[PDB]
Amino acid sequence: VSKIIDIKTSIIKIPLKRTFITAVRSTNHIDSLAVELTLDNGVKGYGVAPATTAITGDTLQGMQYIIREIFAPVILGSDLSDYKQTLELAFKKVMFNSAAKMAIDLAYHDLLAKEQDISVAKLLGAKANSIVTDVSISCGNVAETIQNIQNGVEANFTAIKVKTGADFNRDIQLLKALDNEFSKNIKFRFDANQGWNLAQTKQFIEEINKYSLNVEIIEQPVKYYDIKAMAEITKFSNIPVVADESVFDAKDAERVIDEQACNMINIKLAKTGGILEAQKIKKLADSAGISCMVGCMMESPAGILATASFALAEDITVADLDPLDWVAKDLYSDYITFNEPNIILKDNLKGFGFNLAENLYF
Amino acid sequence: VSKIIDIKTSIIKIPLKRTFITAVRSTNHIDSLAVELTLDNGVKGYGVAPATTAITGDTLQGMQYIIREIFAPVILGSDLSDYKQTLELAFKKVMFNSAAKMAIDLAYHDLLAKEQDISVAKLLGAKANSIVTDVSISCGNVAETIQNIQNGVEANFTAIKVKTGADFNRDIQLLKALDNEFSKNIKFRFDANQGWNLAQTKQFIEEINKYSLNVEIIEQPVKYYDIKAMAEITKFSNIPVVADESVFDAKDAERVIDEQACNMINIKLAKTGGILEAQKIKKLADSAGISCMVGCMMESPAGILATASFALAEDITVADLDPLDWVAKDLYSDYITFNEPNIILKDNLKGFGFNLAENLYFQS
Ligand SMILES: [Mg+2]
Repeated sequence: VSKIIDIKTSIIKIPLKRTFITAVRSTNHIDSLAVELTLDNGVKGYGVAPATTAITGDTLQGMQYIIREIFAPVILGSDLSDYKQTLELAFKKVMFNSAAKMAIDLAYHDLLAKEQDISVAKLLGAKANSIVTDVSISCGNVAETIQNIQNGVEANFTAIKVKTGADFNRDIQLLKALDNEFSKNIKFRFDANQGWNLAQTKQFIEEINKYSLNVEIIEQPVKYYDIKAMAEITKFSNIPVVADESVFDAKDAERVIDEQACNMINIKLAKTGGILEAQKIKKLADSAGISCMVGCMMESPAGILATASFALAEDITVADLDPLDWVAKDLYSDYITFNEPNIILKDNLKGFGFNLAENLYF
Repeated sequence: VSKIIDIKTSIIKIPLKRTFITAVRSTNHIDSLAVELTLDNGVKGYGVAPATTAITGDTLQGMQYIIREIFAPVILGSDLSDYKQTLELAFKKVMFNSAAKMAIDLAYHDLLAKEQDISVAKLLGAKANSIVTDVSISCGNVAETIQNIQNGVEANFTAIKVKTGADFNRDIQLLKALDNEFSKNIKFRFDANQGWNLAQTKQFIEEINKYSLNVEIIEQPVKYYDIKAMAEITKFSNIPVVADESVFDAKDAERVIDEQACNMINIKLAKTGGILEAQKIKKLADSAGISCMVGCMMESPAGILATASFALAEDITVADLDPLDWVAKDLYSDYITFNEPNIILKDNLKGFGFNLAENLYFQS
């Protein structure tokens, strides 16, 4: 019986090819915390999670403390086979900090897979190796946005995630410009990230229907907590409505299902606190006839790999996984081939297929 | 026109006189972060918040980074009178971490009051200087529990918060012992810290009604997110039901009001992220005809003083403010007179009156 006898953490910063700007921040790098779990048979397993403070409230410094001083005492000396119980015991000691939980859950899955000499994708039941991602377009003036999208199409992406919600007038005018520069072979996914009110959302949808556009989803149009507005928009809309920030965990999923507040849930491991909780959401959604997609934070290729592994195992084909496009290929080329827009897992990896050698050891 | 020109912090660790055990956890100490804001006229203002990771998710290390690296750039160089906009812009950059926000909000209030040469309680509009607190009692076996309550009664406490929810069979058996040992001049408040399920909560309330006990409240019997069960319990119970972990902020308050999920809200500054958000909750609760009490984490006397100042200004008279009873008197005696069970603000203090720089070394 294998027991976890050591836990290490390491901060990893990855430079971005271009400046990444959000509603609250501008940055040139990804902040991640990595965790290493060591079994008493020598096998090591790894998980890596982002510190996206504005979204999940995680900080590198908080995650490090939580894992070292709170999770570690519960985990150390425990049997690997008891992982579900161990994780439940550990996570109940910490409210929020879902990214810290993600790191730990991933490292456990890496161990489980390595103990069976298979990939995590295989452990989770995946057979297919490949998933299509959209390309993500930051907010901007109409002109530069049209150009960004054109660059995306020229790069072979046919699904375009267009961020909205910063400037409603801009969002409205964009639709005319889209209808004029693009055909139905381009699929649009809008994410307002909470930036619209109820009336604005309805209007934006109405505006869409005035044109000829292929629009797959409207994502998180209103505040994460306004579930009534989400339900009303879902009912009103002829386009699938996606809950993202409205759903972190399984109990959030239960609420949006009960209140009929979306057609589809955007699962992100950094919100769920890893694979176990993400599986619970997918199960609830399946039973409710609610679809799931996967998404991510601006995060390391390791996080992308874990997310793709989960999605392949769960028959989730809709993915917003673009951060691979923001970093140097040699970071992920050992486990992933990105032939846009296809994210393809490499053959025969044990566990996830990445190691921390450069960061931990060299 | 005063500008904030520096922001510094210090960790505070306080030992407890006895072990604090709830359904959620057990501890012998308080970890807090203090923050100091310095105005360009040399006036300094202070806030202190607990790191209760199992409840708010805050950690000293996370709070430290958020305050110094995230909030600070927004705050530094800004005019004190711009505090509302500045806090709104800063807090938008951080999901959760409500205790970090509490520390900053309190420091701002300390400055606002000091600049007017008054106390924070005066600034907020308080008339009264005194509020009565219960004393709270750790989970434990019946005999130990009875002894702890007896200690509290001998200390002049007549309102007794009994922690439950760790062991349901123990909780049921305890009711018999309370009925045997105490009169109706002792008022009980039960707090399960989410530890019971729906069936158990109904059974406990039924059990209470088999005895002769003065029972004032049943607090957070079930999981913070099971609002349906909270509503069912609220509708079932003849005893007021208090939402604690179910309500952090104003939008949480809106939900439990809308769903009739409690009769009373337990406001804590460590959940609200400070006084500004707590004021918003009180206002919503008043409009809904819902009562409020104030509460705290097991936290430093500075947070108690801040919370008492708020309660006094808001006409909130029900309080679970006991941490003063768990720590050395000399930690608070500069700013508070605790004549048990009365928390009394001292006269003529400017701002809160914490006096933190005397005992702590602040660093940017
Ligand atoms: Mg989104």
